[PDB]
Amino acid sequence: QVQLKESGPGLVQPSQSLSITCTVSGFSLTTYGVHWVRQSPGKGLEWLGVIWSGGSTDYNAAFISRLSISKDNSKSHVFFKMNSLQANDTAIYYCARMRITTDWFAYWGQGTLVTVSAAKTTPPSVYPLAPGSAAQTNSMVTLGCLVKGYFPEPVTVTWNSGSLSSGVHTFPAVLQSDLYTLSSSVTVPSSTWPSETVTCNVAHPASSTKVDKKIVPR
Amino acid sequence: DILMNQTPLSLPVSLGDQASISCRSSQYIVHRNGNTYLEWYLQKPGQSPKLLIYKVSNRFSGVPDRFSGSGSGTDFTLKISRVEAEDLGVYYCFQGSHVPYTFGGGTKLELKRADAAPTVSIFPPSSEQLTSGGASVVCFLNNFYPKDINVKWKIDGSERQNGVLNSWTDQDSKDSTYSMSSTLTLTKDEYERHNSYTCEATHKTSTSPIVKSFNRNEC
Ligand SMILES: *[C@@H]1O[C@H](CO[C@@H]2O[C@@H](C)[C@@H](O)[C@@H](O)[C@@H]2O)[C@@H](O[C@@H]2O[C@H](CO)[C@@H](O[C@@H]3O[C@H](CO[C@H]4O[C@H](CO)[C@@H](O)[C@H](O)[C@@H]4O)[C@@H](O)[C@H](O)[C@@H]3O)[C@H](O)[C@H]2NC(C)=O)[C@H](O)[C@H]1NC(C)=O
Repeated sequence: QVQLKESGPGLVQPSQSLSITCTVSGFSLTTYGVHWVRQSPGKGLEWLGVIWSGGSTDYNAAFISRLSISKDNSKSHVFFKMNSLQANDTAIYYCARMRITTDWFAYWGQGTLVTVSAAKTTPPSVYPLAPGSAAQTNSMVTLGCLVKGYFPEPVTVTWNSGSLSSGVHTFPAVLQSDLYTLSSSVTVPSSTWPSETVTCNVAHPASSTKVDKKIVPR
Repeated sequence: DILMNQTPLSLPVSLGDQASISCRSSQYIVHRNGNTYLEWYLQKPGQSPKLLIYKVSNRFSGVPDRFSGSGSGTDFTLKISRVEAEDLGVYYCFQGSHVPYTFGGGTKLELKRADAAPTVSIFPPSSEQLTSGGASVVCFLNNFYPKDINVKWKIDGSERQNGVLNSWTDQDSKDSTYSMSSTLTLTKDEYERHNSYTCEATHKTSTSPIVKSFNRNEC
């Protein structure tokens, strides 16, 4: 089958270069061109460039000064290379077959998430979110866990190990200065808290951190 | 560059419904070597975009016949005759006629469900956080529909924007609702200059906002 395997860094320093290698199988680079596309929440999908089968290139005008695509036909390798990355170059990068003519010989690479940052590995601070002293008791009670100031992604959050699955929402991280923050909420029957324990389990494999935080009334 | 305008931005549908997505280019999509390169992609959460339709109307292998592409010039349409679960995701048009090649902004095909009000909960800063000289006030707005929502923070009656960070969840695969967190970060010192902290959610399920607050001096 057609396959596009990508290999490259998950993380790049500000002002350093990004190199991704797309390794192709199922079709020949002498016959087909390969495009490069990136994706960010802000910009949607963004076409960056193409290396045609005859070996000429074309580039998005906004990247011409810092982007080069090249290849090795015999090794089925396409090389994407971009200089001077900054925060707004954070995106998922894809090699892909596009402008297609055929039923069949058309795929996209899996995609390489690239974050551009100088932040060091940093464990999260974990804070419990218990309802305020003067909160109303209502038949369900919602608790939470604030996971603050970590880098890089990801963290995982569970509640009572795997015990509490239902009524959980763990929200996507957002950058706060150079560091990530997220929170997780869990909703249980009022009768059963604080009488039964509720503990959020936070893991940050990058820093080898595991923290349990028991949610106790104020 | 050629702007590709996709509409609608989101398209709520029930299963079984027809669906129609439009794509408009800012200039005529001309042939190259006799081929008019207008493509539609479907992206599902966490996966790469997959090709549905190539060359305007041509159905890529493995794509079922409930999908159809049509149009010419500056006006193109993707139709789904009878929507199934697996069709949900974000659809994109793409033109390969004029360099630089360009994608539409995306149309998110989503599940329709009964409207639901957000369950709002506010949380003062923890004492552990206060010890570190930081103060985060967290608001959860959970299990609402539709997805359009507005959150506003007030501090002793005054609106407050700086130091606010929001995060939205994807549509839930089971109950089809959305959820959101809103977090107001302050210094301890600033947190203690004020008494009343309010989290206001405006949502279509009411003309009045949902208000949740606490007074620092009663905690
Ligand atoms: C994505 O972001 C890049 C990089 O932008 C960075 O973040 C912004 C907020 C600024 O802090 C930049 O300094 C960062 O690089 C954007 O590129 C820049 O766009 C801005 C215009 O909005 C340009 O601003 C100008 O900077 C001039 C300085 O030029 C020279 O001087 C210094 C020497 O110290 C050096 O840093 C620079 O490389 C040059 O040697 C200045 O004369 C002028 O007044 C103005 O401030 C800036 O030149 C660009 N910066 C970089 C690093 O390329 C992209 O535009 C942005 N893209 C999108 C889509 O938003």
